[PDB]
Amino acid sequence: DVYAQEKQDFVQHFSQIVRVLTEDEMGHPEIGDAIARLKEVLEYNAIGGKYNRGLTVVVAFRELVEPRKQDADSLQRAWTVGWCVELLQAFFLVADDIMDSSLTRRGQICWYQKPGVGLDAINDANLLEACIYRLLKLYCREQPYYLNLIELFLQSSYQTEIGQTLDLLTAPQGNVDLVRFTEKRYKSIVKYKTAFYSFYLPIAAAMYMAGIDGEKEHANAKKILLEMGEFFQIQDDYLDLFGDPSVTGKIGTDIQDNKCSWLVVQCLQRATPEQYQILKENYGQKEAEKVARVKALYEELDLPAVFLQYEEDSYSHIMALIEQYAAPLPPAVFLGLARKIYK
Amino acid sequence: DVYAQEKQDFVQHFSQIVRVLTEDEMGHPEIGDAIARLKEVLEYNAIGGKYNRGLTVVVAFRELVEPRKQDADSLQRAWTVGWCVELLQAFFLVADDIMDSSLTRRGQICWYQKPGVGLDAINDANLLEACIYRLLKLYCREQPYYLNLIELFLQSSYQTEIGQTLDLLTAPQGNVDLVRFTEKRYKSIVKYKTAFYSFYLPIAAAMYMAGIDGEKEHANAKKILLEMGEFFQIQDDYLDLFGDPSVTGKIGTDIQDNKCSWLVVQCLQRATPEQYQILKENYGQKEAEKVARVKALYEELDLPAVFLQYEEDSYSHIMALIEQYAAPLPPAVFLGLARKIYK
Ligand SMILES: O=C(O)Cc1c(C(=O)O)[nH]c2c(Cl)cc(Cl)cc12
Ligand SMILES: O=C(O)Cc1c(C(=O)O)[nH]c2c(Cl)cc(Cl)cc12
Ligand SMILES: O=C(O)Cc1c(C(=O)O)[nH]c2c(Cl)cc(Cl)cc12
Ligand SMILES: O=C(O)Cc1c(C(=O)O)[nH]c2c(Cl)cc(Cl)cc12
Repeated sequence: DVYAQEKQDFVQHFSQIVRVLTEDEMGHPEIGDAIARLKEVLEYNAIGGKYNRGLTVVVAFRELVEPRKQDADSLQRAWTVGWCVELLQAFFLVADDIMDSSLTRRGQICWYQKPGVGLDAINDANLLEACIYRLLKLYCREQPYYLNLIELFLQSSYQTEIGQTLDLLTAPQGNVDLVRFTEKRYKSIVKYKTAFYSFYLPIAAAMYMAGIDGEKEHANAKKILLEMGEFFQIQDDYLDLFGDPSVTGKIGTDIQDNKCSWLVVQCLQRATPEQYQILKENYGQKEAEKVARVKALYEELDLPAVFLQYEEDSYSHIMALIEQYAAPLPPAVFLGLARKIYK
Repeated sequence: DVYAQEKQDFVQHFSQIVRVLTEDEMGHPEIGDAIARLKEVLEYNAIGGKYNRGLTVVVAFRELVEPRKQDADSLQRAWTVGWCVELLQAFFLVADDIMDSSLTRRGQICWYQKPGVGLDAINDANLLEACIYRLLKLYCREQPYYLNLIELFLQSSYQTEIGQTLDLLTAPQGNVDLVRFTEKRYKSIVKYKTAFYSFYLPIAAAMYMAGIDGEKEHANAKKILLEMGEFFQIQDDYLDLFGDPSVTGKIGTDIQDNKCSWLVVQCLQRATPEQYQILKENYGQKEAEKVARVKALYEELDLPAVFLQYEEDSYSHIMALIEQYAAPLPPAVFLGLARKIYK
């Protein structure tokens, strides 16, 4: 839709992004070799995903700014900020794949898993983060929302990191203590680790660029966006298992990874002492035979029906939030995103 | 001296720092467990060093600001910014110890080497970095140099990271290609990886807080400070081997670590085809028998005498730089630091 058509101008802008970032070496050939490594890090990790978060910034910017103030310069900045979001994303993914010892990402081998990279990816990840601020300075240094965007990107990083800490404490590599897999802990992890930077950040960035720096307007948008983010992750957890790999384009590994999935949280709320024991001896195992056992326990608890019920109640709640907190912003900004998330 | 006496008020301020950072959880008990982990990360990694960089900020601030504008509030901010520098330092050390697989740091076991930590330290390191900006916001949000400090900390991180990339490309874990151990590469690594954040950052921060935001004044201070930083690292490399472990409080491991030391760079410039071969078969080995062989080759090339000559020429050059670029700043600011570095 609005994404598929705008996606072209976005992905194609990457070339200028990479150029602008790897062009400070012109004045300092001494770090040329480092800049070449940086370019390789950018091309490998910032490219290959769906660019939903970055596109949201562009899309939201056009709906929040009058068609006359949408000069080529303003649009170039919108694309850049959208790419900054993707760079923040790349920063998290590269670091996260190392921390949980992942093998692949976006279909390809994890950056750190490439021969000659390994733990050096920790520094590569840090450089991705730094590029964010280099771009903001280069393209928005003179804009009146400059400081607001810097603070937004910083806060988003902190929240994500705080959420990552929480997740690491909740599901320690090895320990399958299902006791900490509570609903309040799950919602808190989703809020900090995913919702803030995935759904609030993009619209907030667009809002600031549109001149909407009101602290109240941001609180209202955030109210709506964090709820959308929570549903998004809950749906993602559901589809991870009960989803169709040919449609989703991915195979479920949440159970095997001992993840604090929404499904496992629900299963723990709707389970008899014996059912619990069944989960403890099958959760976090590679053996498909054990995995199928967990999935079997989920269906029996009618989780797929529970999710269906939650999805309808969730949608209603989002429409109410939009109808109540959208203004003075165009409801479409939120409706467009919602429609995209809810299947 | 000015450090030993001021060091008390600095280290003692840490308690407030930790308190202020782990107090946002009061409004969000949901992340309490994460905040507890953050506190543990701070206490373990930001404490235990010499605090030279952070103290430099405090020391330089008092010499750049009139005794009347040194109210309790201004001094508290100076201490905080000095701690932000230490936090940036902690961020680099934690990440660097993982990347080069170090065992100990500041006498104690490396954070990531502690049971239950491991690669999670990558996120811990990122949180240290984030605390920097949380503190600046909390203490300097209203100050007119707020944006300048944010940009300074960001640029310093980028430079350090770019310098880290260079170092990683120069001495790949395993590859002992002595061909890339050139003087120009060594100086470039020192400049980016160490000098900028170690010697320019601290005084620059003080300068901005004192209202000295002149782009020319910063370029002049940087001119002096990067030269001091280069000598510092060259001296550090020299002492790493020819230093007295009881006085330095550390044992040399540069040769064993295949580091791009200043000594090895000099040895490569003053060596016969046969001497080179001797270095290639003994550099980067744990065997003390091989290490002693390298050290033996250094003395024979009279490197200790070369360093002595360089140290005197270096000192003269620094005094000339100070006499030429210090103004309008108090020469003492630079003289004090220099005296501290040159033994
Ligand atoms: O891109 C992703 O990581 C997941 C994802 C999907 C999706 O998987 O269809 N869709 C998204 C939308 Cl509409 C918005 C945002 Cl902010 C993220 C996503
Ligand atoms: O679990 C992991 O982190 C490693 C891993 C990845 C992957 O990393 O892409 N993919 C997996 C799949 Cl499809 C199935 C199983 Cl049973 C394990 C994995
Ligand atoms: O603290 C360190 O890492 C090394 C170090 C030493 C020293 O080792 O004596 N002295 C320093 C001085 Cl005076 C200034 C700065 Cl900025 C760093 C150092
Ligand atoms: O080289 C390393 O990175 C590990 C290491 C550390 C350390 O990590 O503290 N310290 C060492 C010493 Cl004192 C001697 C040797 Cl032969 C190796 C090491």
